[PDB]
Formats: sequence, C-alpha cells, structure tokens
Amino acid sequence: FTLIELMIVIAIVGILAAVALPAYQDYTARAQVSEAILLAEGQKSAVTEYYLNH
Amino acid sequence: FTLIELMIVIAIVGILAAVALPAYQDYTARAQVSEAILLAEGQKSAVTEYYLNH
Repeated sequence: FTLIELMIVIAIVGILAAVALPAYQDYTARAQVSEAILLAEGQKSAVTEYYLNH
Repeated sequence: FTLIELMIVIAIVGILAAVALPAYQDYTARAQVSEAILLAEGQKSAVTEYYLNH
C-alpha cells in the first residue's frame, strides 16, 4: 500500500495540476493594457500645446 | 492419517496458490497509466499561454 503512498503522490499530483494558477490572464492584461498606455502619451504635447497656446 | 492432516496442509496449500491475487494487473496499470499522465503536463503551459495570450 505504498501504492496508496504512490496513489497519494498520484492523488496529490491529481489535484495539483488544476486551479493552482491565479491571475496570470489578469497579469498579462496589465502589460497588454499598459502597452496601450504607451502610445497616446505623445499626444499630450499638442494637447498641452493647444492648452498652452490657447 | 496425519497424512490427511498432511494432505490437508497440502490441500489448503492446494487451493492457496490460485486466485489469491487481486487487482495487481489492475494496480500496475495505474502507475503504468500514471506514467502517461506525467508527460503532457508541460504542454499545459503554451496551452495556457495560447489561452493566456489570446
């Protein structure tokens, strides 16, 4: 019944390859989001300039 | 007729070396199966990554 011990090791592996990964589709998003942040930044200038001029 | 007692001991040995082994071809299987479990595990990553990316 080391087999159990085995099947234990199996069992603990059994419920070890499921739901043990939080928030990574969450995390990639941030950067994937933040990528979008990277772009309109330059627009701020003429926006300011417009506000600056006007 | 200790011979009987003997042949008894024979007899009980007679039907003792047959069908007294359950489920071990069943058991090896599990690990033999579980061996197969051990492998595709790594595939889960890019699978996730694919799901993660996409």
